[PDB]
Amino acid sequence: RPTFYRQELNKTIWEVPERYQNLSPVGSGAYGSVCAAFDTKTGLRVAVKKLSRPFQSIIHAKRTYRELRLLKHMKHENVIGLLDVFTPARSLEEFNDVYLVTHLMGADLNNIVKCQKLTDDHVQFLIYQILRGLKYIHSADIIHRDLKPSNLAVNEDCELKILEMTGYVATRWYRAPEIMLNWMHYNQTVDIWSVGCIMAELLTGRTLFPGTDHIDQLKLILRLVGTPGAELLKKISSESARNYIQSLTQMPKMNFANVFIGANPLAVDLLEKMLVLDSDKRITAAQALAHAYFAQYHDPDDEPVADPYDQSFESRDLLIDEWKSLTYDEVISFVPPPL
Ligand SMILES: CN(C)c1cc(-c2ccncc2)c(-c2ccccc2)nn1
Ligand SMILES: Fc1ccc(-c2n[nH]cc2-c2ccncc2)cc1
Ligand SMILES: [Zn+2]
Repeated sequence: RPTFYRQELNKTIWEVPERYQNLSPVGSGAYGSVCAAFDTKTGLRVAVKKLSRPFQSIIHAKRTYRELRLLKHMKHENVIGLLDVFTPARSLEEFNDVYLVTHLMGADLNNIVKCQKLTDDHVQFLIYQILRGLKYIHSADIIHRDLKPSNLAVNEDCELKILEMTGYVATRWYRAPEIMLNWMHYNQTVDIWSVGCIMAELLTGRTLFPGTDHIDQLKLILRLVGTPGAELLKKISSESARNYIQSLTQMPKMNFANVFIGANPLAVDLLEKMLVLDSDKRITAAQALAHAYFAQYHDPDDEPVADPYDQSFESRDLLIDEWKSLTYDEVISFVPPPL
């Protein structure tokens, strides 16, 4: 066991091992507080996230276990991975706080899209890295469900990695329409829709669907992609949604070459395959990587898939003490990756 030292940053106390020095607050939120630090053992700049109230509720305890299980499993250049995980507690009885450590990423895609207008070559590299990480995530039968610019970390090298009422976001401009319709059988291609919205934002500099609420969000989406056709209509079970979409004003599918003027016709062709209403016909991450848009980056031998990921815990109804004990087991059993 290492030696821990204590200090108070902002209004939160931090008890981290001695190997992490020069702790500096970089961000905060519902998830928890993140501090930049220097790791003296490896010489790397790392990010240390202290989870907030990790076991205040069953929702918190299970989400703490889920995040730790996910981060321990992701080993991919374009997905955030665990360099270390620790707790200052010496036993299960005192187990109260959880700290996670990864490589320090300086900014996100929002701090880049607003500060500059990305060239087409930068859009290719950034979207390729997202899809390369999405193929890995999706190969483990994992759906991100919340892909957005603020969840995409980027450093100076333009290297990219994918990252109750608390943390409520009113409208998600990047959410697939099938989720906005509260469809329960949405698939992995909900993430591909978000990539299309992100890629459109990088090409134009504007939010593609900046809706004000869930109803306004659907109206903005339907104005571009058109109202559902007959094949899609046959798949809507909720009469409330089927009658709503039929009662609405019939909008035709717009010409994407007219919407995204001056853009690379290869990029427009990809956007047409990503921003498809019917999720059955949406391009997948693996298919998108082979698109001619990424001809200079695509390498079929260098786009790996993930090891099988056991999600059986997601259907379990355990107690807070059980999720807590399961999380403690994952903390101790953690082995770091080779330097
Ligand atoms: C919600 N959000 C923006 C983030 C950012 C980061 C982050 C990652 C890398 N560098 C800087 C910040 C983290 C994080 C996750 C695990 C360990 C440490 C930090 N979690 N959430
Ligand atoms: F307006 C829309 C927006 C999205 C969809 C949709 N695309 N893929 C699946 C669905 C869907 C939505 C609701 N219920 C079943 C299926 C259908 C109509
Ligand atoms: Zn909560």
